[PDB]
Amino acid sequence: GDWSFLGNILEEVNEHSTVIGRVWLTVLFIFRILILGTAAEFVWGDEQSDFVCNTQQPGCENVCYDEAFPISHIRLWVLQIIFVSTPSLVYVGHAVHHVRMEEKRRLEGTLLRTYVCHIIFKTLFEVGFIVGHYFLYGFRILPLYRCSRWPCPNVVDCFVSRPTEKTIFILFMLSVASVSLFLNILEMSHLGL
Amino acid sequence: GDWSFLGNILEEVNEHSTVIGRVWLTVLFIFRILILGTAAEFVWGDEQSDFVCNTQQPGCENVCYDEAFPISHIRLWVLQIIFVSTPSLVYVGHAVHHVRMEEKRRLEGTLLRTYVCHIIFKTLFEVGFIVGHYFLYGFRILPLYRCSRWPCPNVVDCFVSRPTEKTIFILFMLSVASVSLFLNILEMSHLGL
Amino acid sequence: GDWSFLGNILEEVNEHSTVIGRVWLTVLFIFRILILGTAAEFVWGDEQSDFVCNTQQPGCENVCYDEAFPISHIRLWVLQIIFVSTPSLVYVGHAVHHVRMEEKRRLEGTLLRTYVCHIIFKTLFEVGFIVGHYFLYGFRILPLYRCSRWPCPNVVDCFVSRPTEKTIFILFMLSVASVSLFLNILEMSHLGL
Amino acid sequence: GDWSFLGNILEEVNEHSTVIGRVWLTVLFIFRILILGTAAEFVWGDEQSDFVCNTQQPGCENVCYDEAFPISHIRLWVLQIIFVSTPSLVYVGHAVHHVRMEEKRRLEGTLLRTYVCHIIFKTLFEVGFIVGHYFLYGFRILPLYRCSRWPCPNVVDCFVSRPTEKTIFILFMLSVASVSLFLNILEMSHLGL
Amino acid sequence: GDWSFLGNILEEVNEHSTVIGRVWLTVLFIFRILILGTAAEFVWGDEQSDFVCNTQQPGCENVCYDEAFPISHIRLWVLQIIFVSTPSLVYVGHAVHHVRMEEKRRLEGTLLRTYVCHIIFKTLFEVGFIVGHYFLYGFRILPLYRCSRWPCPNVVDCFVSRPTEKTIFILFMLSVASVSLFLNILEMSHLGL
Amino acid sequence: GDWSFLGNILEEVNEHSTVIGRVWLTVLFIFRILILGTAAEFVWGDEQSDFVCNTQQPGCENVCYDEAFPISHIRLWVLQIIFVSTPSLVYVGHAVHHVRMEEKRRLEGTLLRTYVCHIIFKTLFEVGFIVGHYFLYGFRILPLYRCSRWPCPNVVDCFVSRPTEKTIFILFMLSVASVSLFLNILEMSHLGL
Repeated sequence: GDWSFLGNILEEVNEHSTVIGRVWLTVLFIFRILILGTAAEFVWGDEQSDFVCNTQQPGCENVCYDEAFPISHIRLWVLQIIFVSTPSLVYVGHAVHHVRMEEKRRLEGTLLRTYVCHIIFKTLFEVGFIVGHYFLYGFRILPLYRCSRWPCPNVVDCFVSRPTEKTIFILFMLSVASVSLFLNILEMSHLGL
Repeated sequence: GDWSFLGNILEEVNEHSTVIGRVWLTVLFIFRILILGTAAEFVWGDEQSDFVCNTQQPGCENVCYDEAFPISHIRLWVLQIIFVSTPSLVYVGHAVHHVRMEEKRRLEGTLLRTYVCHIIFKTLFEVGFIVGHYFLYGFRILPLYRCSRWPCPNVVDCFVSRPTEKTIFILFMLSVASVSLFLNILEMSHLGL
Repeated sequence: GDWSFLGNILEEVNEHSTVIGRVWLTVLFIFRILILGTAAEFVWGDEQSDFVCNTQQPGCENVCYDEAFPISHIRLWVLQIIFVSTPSLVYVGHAVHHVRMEEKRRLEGTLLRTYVCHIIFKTLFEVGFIVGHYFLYGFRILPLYRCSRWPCPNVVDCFVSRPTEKTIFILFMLSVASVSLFLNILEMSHLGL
Repeated sequence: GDWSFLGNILEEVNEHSTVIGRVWLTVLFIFRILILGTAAEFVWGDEQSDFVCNTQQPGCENVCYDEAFPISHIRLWVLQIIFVSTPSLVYVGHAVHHVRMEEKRRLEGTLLRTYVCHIIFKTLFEVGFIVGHYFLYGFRILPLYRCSRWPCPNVVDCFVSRPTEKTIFILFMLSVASVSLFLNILEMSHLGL
Repeated sequence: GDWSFLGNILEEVNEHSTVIGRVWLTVLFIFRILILGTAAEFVWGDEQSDFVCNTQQPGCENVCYDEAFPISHIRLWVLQIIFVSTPSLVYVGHAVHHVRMEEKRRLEGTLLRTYVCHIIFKTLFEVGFIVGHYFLYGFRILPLYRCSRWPCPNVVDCFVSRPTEKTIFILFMLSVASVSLFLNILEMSHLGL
Repeated sequence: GDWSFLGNILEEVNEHSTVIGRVWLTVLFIFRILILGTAAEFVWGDEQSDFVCNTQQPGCENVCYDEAFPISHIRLWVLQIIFVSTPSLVYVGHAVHHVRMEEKRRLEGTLLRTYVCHIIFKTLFEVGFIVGHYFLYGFRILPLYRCSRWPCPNVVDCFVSRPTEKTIFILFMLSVASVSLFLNILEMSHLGL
């Protein structure tokens, strides 16, 4: 997809942020969005097309693929990016609002609170998405999925496409998110000092 | 699709709008257009291709898919975006017209009325599209669709692609639209004060 | 497709036009080109691929699809856009020519005539395309097409893809074109006064 | 394909050209490149995929499609555009060369000759491509192609995809090219006066 | 593919080059890259998909297609473009280096040598790629390919997609490369004088 | 994929780097990213679709393709590019930080250390990816892959798509990486002097 607008706003943010914050935005762009667009999206391109179940029951493949993957990982990661970005948008909006107010007439006591809260919310969203991914899928995609969802007769064997590659990228994204967390915590500590 | 032109005009609007209004435009861009383009459009990509009916009647799949999905959700959402955007275009056009008039020779009594009416119309279109979606599809896509449309013999079983993921995104868009409504109402209240 | 160049010229026109004219160009961009690119083109994407005829005669599907859809609606609409845009290009060219002439050495008596004629021609092309669409396809796409074109033996039953959605968008475009006509007529009246 | 670079150069040309010449470049952009990119290329998208021959001889479809369409119309039109554009590039290069020469130290006697010759060559290339198209394909694509090319046993019947639509666009392009010719001739006459 | 970056650098080169050199870069852009992107890449799009062998041996089509086309022509041409472009990059880098050196503190004796060597290397790479193409594929793609590569039993008949069109474009590219050579030689002669 | 953002940052780096460093960035752009996007990605486009195994066991093709290619080469190369680029981002960030610090109030003793370490890390990542590729795949892709992974009965024969072309590009990328190493070493030596 096209991320140009979000990139515009976030680049604008870069100016109004801590050094750790600029590192965080660089990470967001390079190791999440770029990889999604150029590496991961191709990996999941044939997720359902090459999902194959050992049966001749009509509709069994559509229901078994939907059971194994209620939301695809790539879409989960899209949502994750958007939600961890939103607070930064809030903060830069507050900043530009104060700027226009001063013109009509940096991290002051008024902004500081908003900035800290935005770091806090980035952290909360990151942790939430990581936990949700863990419970939904674990962190490994196994090649065999056994499904007993109607209309499938008894339990059928279905086989996932590219399970090892998908696992590699799952773990890669997990690590990127953990790095984001570390950065957020160090930024809170730096402000504290 | 390419939304660049609409984005140009709406970015122009951002200047001539209330703080709540700028939040609303940010929402429009990030949580509706971006998601459509990068997440939802892939979800619905194989909507008809992976729609499968248990029959060997020719033409039964084309007529049963058309019965279940008279308009696809993604196209409904496109139309929604365009129609909720139009009033903002009207208002910014009025603004630039007054600007050129003054040059030849902010929210004044002349504009205020137009602005309030444009908020009102955004609200009406949002509510209308939400209601229309509810009656057309409810808010859950079930995996099994039973169809009795000619040429299908008797009632046939057809199976939808990615029903759970489509449901997730349906609800997501519903929530985004509700947030838009709340923003519009708070903007009317703010003007009232 | 890529409409960037036409958009450049037409944006240039926006300056040299009446307020109604700027509304007309806004409509052209938002409700015709954007929709084509992001909504309609996907609807017609599988027009022939999912066109299915009840026969085992080779070549019957290629000849029956060509009979039902001699020109696809999307291409008809492309041509329509281009032809209703051309006169505006003529007028802005005349304007820039007079500008360069004056530099070497707004709606004057010389331009006024050209402007009125360009409105007239926009109107004629719009009416012509609407009428042509009516005679070629009516304004509803029915699900069943019966074809007796060689090599098909006797009359065969063919089934169209996405007939209801295609009908929705057909009517939508009809309405957009009618709005364009109303705008053109009001612009002629405004000039008359 | 991406025509951006050629568009850059030709837009640069627009300044250094006659009024008829600017009309010609506008035509080139709007009625040839835009249509190719947004209308015609989709029409020919499934040219070979939906080419079907009544046989069960392996390789018969690959050899019969190659016999009927040695070069596809869309690629012929691409080449046409490039070759009718080249002379304009030559002329603008000569112009910028004289400009730099004068700086180191409009249609003069030196340029006039080059300009006239470039018009002449545009005309020659246009006529050549039109004639070549006529002999290669006539100007109508018939639905049935009968092929006797090895490995096909005896004469086989093959059926073309979208013959009527392809015919419509063939004639459209023919008309565009004829308009280009008329423009070139009027430009020569205008210079003559 | 996206050639934007290379285009940036080469456009930068245009300033620092002979008139013949600017012609050469214009050729590179218009008659090699543009054609690849808009004409040739579609021709080779279904190269393997529509490659068909008369056999029911599994794996025979994958091994026979790989034998006939060890590297596809389009990728060969990509590499060719990149390698004939590299020396121009070297030269413009040398130029900007001397510029920065002079600022800290045209074709001089220092640059002249580098320029001549870069022309020489362009020529060598062009000749090498032309010769390599000749030995790898001749200059005509025949419709029938006979393959005896394991697992195929005995010799099997395989049929190429679009052989005549591919031949047309092969010869076209050969001619473009020969024109490049002529330009390089004339540039060396011009410098010599 | 879209590499625009990374390209922005790296172009920014070009200014703050040694001449050898600018050569290295030019290589990165032209011989790694451009080739990936325009040549290699098409080569691997049908990697799994045209992967064929001699069996009628369901799921055997999905598990045998995943065994032969746990990560596809193209994605490996993407990751490689990103990781060899990261240190340059670190260094330019340090540079801009010192710039802003000086404004509030080239290769100095403070920067020199960071620069040398960033060269060192580029080298380490390059060597690591080269070694990892060697152990994962060797440097030749053979046409036949024999797989005994459940559910396949006994050992089955699977046939790779485009093995010779993939081998050519594998070796090409190996050579590009080796050139990068040589450049890094010469840059360390140059600094040492």
